[PDB]
Amino acid sequence: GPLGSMESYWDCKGIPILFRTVHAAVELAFTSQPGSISGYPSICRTTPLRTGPDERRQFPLTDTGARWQGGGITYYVEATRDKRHCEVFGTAGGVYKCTLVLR
Repeated sequence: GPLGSMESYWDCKGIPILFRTVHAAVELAFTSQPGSISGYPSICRTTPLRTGPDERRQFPLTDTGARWQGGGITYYVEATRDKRHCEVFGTAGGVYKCTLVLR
């Protein structure tokens, strides 16, 4: 394939979740009605902000770059529409925040 250096990614217990994957998942989350993609996206309303509503959606991610196809959930993103908030989590062993590795 084409030569490329590593892009920014989230390290989820050793598995890299690429920025392009996360971006695509947020785009799908915000172009899909809540719950419609096999239960997702869901709405995170648990962090009211001093600046008012800023709708945050939760949506599954995959390690493959393929869009999630409705099955198990090992990784997920919580983000606003323009990704100004964007965090990635895993579920293995209990929910944990993945580590952003900037490249």
